[PDB]
Amino acid sequence: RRELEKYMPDITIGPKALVTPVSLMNARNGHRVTHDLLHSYDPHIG
Amino acid sequence: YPFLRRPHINPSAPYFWSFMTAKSQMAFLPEENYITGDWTGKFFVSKRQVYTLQHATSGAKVRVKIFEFNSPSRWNIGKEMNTLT
Amino acid sequence: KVSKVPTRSVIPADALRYHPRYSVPRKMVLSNTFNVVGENNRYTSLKLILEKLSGHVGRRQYKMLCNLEKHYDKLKDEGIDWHELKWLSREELIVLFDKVLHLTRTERAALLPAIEAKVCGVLRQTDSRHSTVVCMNRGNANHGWRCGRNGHTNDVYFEGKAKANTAAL
Amino acid sequence: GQDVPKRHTHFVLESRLMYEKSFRDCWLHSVCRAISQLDEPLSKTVVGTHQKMLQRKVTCFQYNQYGLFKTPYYRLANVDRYHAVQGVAGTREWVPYVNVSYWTMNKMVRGGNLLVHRVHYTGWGTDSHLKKGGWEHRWNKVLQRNVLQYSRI
Amino acid sequence: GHMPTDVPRLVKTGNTRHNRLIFPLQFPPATHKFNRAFVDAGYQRQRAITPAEMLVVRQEVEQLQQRVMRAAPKYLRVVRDPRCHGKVQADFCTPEGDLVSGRVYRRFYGDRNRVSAHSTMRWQHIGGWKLLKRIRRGSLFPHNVPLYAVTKHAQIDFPNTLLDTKHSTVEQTAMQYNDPM
Amino acid sequence: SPEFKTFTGYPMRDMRPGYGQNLPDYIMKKRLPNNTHYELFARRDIPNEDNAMYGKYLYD
Amino acid sequence: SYTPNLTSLTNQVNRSERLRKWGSAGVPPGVPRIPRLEAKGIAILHESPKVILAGRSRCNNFDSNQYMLINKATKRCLLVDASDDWPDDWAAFIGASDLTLTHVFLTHCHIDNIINLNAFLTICGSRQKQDEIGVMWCPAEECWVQNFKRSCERYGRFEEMHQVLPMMCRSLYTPQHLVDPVRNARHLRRNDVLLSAATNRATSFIDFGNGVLLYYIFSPGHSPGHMMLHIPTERILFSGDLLFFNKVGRVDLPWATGVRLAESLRLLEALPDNTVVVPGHGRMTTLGRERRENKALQQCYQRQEIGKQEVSVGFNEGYL
Amino acid sequence: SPHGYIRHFENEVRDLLQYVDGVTPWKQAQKIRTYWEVRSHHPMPQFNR
Amino acid sequence: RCPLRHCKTGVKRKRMRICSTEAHYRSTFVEVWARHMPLKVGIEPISYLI
RNA sequence: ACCAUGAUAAGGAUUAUAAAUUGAAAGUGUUAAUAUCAUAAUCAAAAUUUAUUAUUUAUAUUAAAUAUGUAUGUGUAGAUAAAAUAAGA
Ligand SMILES: [Zn+2]
Ligand SMILES: [Zn+2]
Ligand SMILES: [Zn+2]
Repeated sequence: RRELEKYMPDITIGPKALVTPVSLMNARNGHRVTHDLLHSYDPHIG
Repeated sequence: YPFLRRPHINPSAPYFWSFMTAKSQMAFLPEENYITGDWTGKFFVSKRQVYTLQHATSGAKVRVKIFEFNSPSRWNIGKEMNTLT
Repeated sequence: KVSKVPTRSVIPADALRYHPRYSVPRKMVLSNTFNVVGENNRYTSLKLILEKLSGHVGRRQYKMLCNLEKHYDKLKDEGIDWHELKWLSREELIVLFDKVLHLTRTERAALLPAIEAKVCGVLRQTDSRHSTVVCMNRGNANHGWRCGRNGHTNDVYFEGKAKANTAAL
Repeated sequence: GQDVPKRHTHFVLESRLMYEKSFRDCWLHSVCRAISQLDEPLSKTVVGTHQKMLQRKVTCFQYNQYGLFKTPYYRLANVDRYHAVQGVAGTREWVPYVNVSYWTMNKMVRGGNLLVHRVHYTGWGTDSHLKKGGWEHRWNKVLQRNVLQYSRI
Repeated sequence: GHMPTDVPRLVKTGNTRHNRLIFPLQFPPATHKFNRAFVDAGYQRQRAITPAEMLVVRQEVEQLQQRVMRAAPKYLRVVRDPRCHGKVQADFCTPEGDLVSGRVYRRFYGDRNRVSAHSTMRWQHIGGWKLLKRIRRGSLFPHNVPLYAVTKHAQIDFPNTLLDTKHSTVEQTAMQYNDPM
Repeated sequence: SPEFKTFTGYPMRDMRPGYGQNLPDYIMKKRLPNNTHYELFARRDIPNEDNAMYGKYLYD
Repeated sequence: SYTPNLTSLTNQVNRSERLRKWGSAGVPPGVPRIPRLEAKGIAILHESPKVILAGRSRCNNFDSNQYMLINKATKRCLLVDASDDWPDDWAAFIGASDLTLTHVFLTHCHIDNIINLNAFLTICGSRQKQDEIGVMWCPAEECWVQNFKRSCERYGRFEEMHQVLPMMCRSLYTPQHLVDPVRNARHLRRNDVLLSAATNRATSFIDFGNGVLLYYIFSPGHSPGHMMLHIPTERILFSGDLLFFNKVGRVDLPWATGVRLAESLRLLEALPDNTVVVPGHGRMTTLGRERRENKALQQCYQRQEIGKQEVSVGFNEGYL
Repeated sequence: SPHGYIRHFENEVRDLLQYVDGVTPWKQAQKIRTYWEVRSHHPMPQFNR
Repeated sequence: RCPLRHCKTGVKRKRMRICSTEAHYRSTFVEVWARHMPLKVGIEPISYLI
C-alpha cells in the first residue's frame, strides 16, 4: 500500500463516510451503511 | 442477441481521446485510480484506471491483470489501460 | 443345462451380514471437523467407547450398571487420549485409576476389557455422515496400537483423514 | 431430488441480495453522479468556488464507499430459480413474466402448474395493441398506463 | 504418507463394480543448467529461449518418451468415445481381455486420505483428466492413474458381430445372457 | 400524428440521439427502482415458495 | 399405512418419522396414474408357432409390467397380472387382432397387480358386446383383497377405492344369492378359476389350446398366494415378483415370509438355463444368468451349505 | 417518505449534501483531478476531431 | 478374443460391436459435392490391426 | 444405467348433377430400413466466474498486374404473388 500510494492518490475519509444518517433511511430503503454485505438492525440476526 | 449487451466485454489518430474513453474531460477520474479505504495492497489494478503522470514518474509497480509495464513514457498519459494493451 | 450356484467351502462369518439390497453398503466420508486432529477431535474415540461400555449390551439389552461416561470429562482435561491410554504401562494406570480418576473396583473391572484388547480408536466409515463406529480390532505395538488394518497405520485418528501430526498436538 | 442443488440456491440468493443492494443505493449513487457531473450552477446560493469544491467533496464521498452497487440491472437479470439453465435476456430462451428459462417454461407447461393459453405460432395473440404495432407498441402502452396518464404535480 | 506401490488397491463399491486405486510414481526432473533456477512462482517467464535450451529439452523429451514407451503395452485402449460432464467416463480394452467402464475425476482423491502436495491444476494433468477429455477412441490411456467405478461388461461365447437384430426380444435376451434357446 | 399506426397522444420517446445515463438531466427525471416490479422479483422469486411464506423451523 | 389409533396419535416419533421421510408436508405423496404423455406402446416380445407373447414395460408408476399370451390357433388371449394405467390400448389391440379375452391370470393380489382389474374387465367386456372374462387367482390372497382399499388410501388411488373386486363376487365356489322372485352380471360369475397350492407337473396346468399347457407353480414368500406361470415348451417362466434381474422380491410387507421365499427359490432348480424368466418388474433375464450372478440366490445356497435350517432370504428395498 | 423521482426528495438531498461536506475534509478532496488536468502532462493533449 | 466382439450389449445394439477408431481430415470438393453438405472436416472411421 | 421407446420413407379410399353464398371444402386404413443405457452407491464439463507471446472460423481492413497462356461449388440466408426434350411396355 505504501508503494501503491505514490501513483494512486489516497482519499481516506474514514468509516464516517460509510454511515449515512438516520434521516436518510427511507431514501436508502431502510439502510444506513454502504458495506458490500447487507446489514440488519435487529438483534436476532446480530 | 440484444444490441451491445454482451457480458464479456485499437489505435486511431483522429479519434484518440474519444475511442474507449470518457465522453467529457470535465468528468473526474474513475474510482480505480484512487484509494477508497484502508487496504492491505492489491495484487492487480483494473484496466479502466487512467494512466497519469505519477504512473511514469514514480514507477514503483504497475500490475495489470498478466501485464507488468516497465516502460514509462509520456505518450500513455490521459487514457486508460484498455488502449495500452 | 442347469448351472450350479457359485458357493465356497470356507466362507467368513461376516459375509452373512445382511444388506437390504444384498450389496455393499455406501461408504460416506466423514465430516470436515475431522480433517485436522485437534483438541476437539482427539477425545471423540474415547467418548464413544465409554458410551458403549455403559449402554445396553446384546440381543437381550443387558444394562451395564456402572456408568463410565462420568469419567470422560475428567479424562480429557488432563489431556490423556484413548490412544494415549494404550501407551500407559501397568505402573502408570494404577496412578491414573486411584489418584486422578478415582475408579472403583467394579468400574475398573468393566474398563479393563477395553484396555487389555488395545482397541484402536479409529472412526470407521458408515453410511451416515455422523459415525458412531470404532474399529474394535486388537492393536499391535508395531503400529502404535492401531491394529494395522484398513489403513489404520501408526497415527491414523480417523479413517479417510490425515495423520496425527503430534508436533502440533 | 430434491428440488434444486444447493449451489444453485446460493447462487440465486446472492442475486436477490444484489437486487436488495441495488435498492439500497440507487438513490444515493444517482444523486451524487448528477451533481459531480453538472457544470451548470446548482443554485443562486451556491455558485463559483462553492460549487466546484462541493462537486469535489461529493466525488471522494462517492469513491470512499467500498461496495457501492453501480452494476446495471440487465447484467444478471437472467437467473433461473428452478433450474440451473442460464438464458440471455432479449432472446427466446427467457420469458419475462414468470422469469424462467425456455427449458423451465416448457416443463411448467407440460406439468400443468401455470395457466397459459396457446396461440398459433405465427400470430400476435389476442391483445389488439400487440397485433397493431408489435412489441414496441405494447412497450409504449404500459408507459401510457403507468406514467403518462397522470398529470404530475 | 503414501508408500509407492505398483499393485492397484481394489475397493469394491458394490456388485459388479469396484475402484482401481494406483498412483503414477512421479520421477524427479533432469538436473541440467536449463532446468535449474526455473521461475515457477511467476508463470509469466520472458527469459530468452536459446537454441541450446531447445536442444537440451529435446534430449530430455526423448529420454521421457523412452521411459513412457516401456509402460506403453501395459496401458489401456480407449475403444468408445468418452463423455464429459465434469467427470470423464469411457470404455477401455484392458490388457487382461476385459471391457471396463471407468470414471476419471479432476480433483485429487487419494486411496487413504485427500491430503496431498498437488493443486487442482497439477492433478488434472497427472491423473489424465486433461488427457481423456481431449482424446477420442483408438488412443492409449494409462493404467497407473486411478480409475473410479470400473464395471466389467458381461461376455458371451459366440461373437455378436453378424447377428440378426430382427430376433424376438425374449430370444435376444437369451442370446445376450449366454444361454441360447 | 394520428395517421400513424403507433398513435399515442403523448411523446413516447424524445428525439435526441445519445440520451444516456451519463447526462445528469436524465438522472433527475428517471424513476427510481423502489417498490417496482424488481422489488417483487427480489422477495418472491425463490426456489422454494414455502421459504418465503414461513421459516422451516417454525413450521416444523 | 395403518389405522390411526390412540397411541399412534399420542406418539412423538410418529410425528417425527413423518417429518424425516416427507419433509414439512408429513403426508406421503401417492403413486399417481401415468398420463397419456410419457407412455409407450404395446410391444411384441415373442413370436412362436404355438403362442405369441406381447408385452409392455413400465405400465405403472410402480414400474410393473403387463403381458399377454396370444394363442395362434384358438385366437384366445390371456392377460397376466392385469395392471396397466391405460387399459385402452389393450382393448384396441385385441379388437384389431380378432382375439377373444377369456381369462386373466393373477400371480398375486398386491396393488401392483389388481389396481386396474375392474377397468380391464369393463373396457374389454364392453368391446365383446358388439361369455365373460374370467379371473384365475389363488384363495390365499384373500387377506390382500380385503386390504385393497387400505392400499389405495396410502398410494393415493382414490378413484379405485370404492370398487368391489370381481373376484370378491359370488362365483361357482360360493353360495348363491336368494333374490326375490319378482341381473347375473354381478350376482354370479361362472368363469372363475381358483388355483390350488398343491401344484405338480402332472395335472396343475391350464389347457391354453393347440397343445400348450400353462403349469402354474405355487411359490409363496413374497405373498401368501404367488402363482408363477411356466411354459415348458417355450422356455418361458412368468416369475411375477419372485425373481427379477439381479434381485428378488420384498419380504418387508405383511404376510411375507423370508423362509418361505427361500423355499420358493429352491423349487426352480430343475428348470433349464435357457428358460427366459419374465418378471413382473424391470428387464427380463434367463434362469441361467440368475444362477450365476444373483447374490440373493448365491446367499440362499451358501446358508444351505453351511447348515442353516431356516434359511431366510429376501429384500427390504425394491418392488411391491 | 417520498417515492419515485429524485425531484420529490427535497429534504433528503439537503440532508445528504450537508452530511457530505460534514465528514469530508478539503485536504482529501483536492487530490481528485479531472481528465483534462491529467491530459496536460501529455506532449500534446489537444487536436481537432 | 476381443471383448467388444463378445460383449453382452452388442447382441441387440449394433453400435457396441466394432472395436475401431476414427480419423479426421479436410474434405475435398468431390466429397462435399456428392454428400450435398460442405464438410470442412471429414470423418473416416477405420478398423486397423498391426 | 445397456428394457420391450420413438422418429423416416412408401402406397388407399368417401362426397360433390347447385350459378346461390363473404366463403362448394373436409373427415377415415396398410409395409420396408434405422433405433431402443432410468431400482442403481458420489463428486464442480461450458456447477461456474476472470486473465496472458499462442489455435480458428468470422469482423472490417487490405494492393499491384494487358510480353504471351488462362482460371465457374456444395452451402449459407429473407419473405415467398413465373412454369411441358420425358415415355402409365
Ligand atoms: Zn482398526
Ligand atoms: Zn408384490
Ligand atoms: Zn410387483
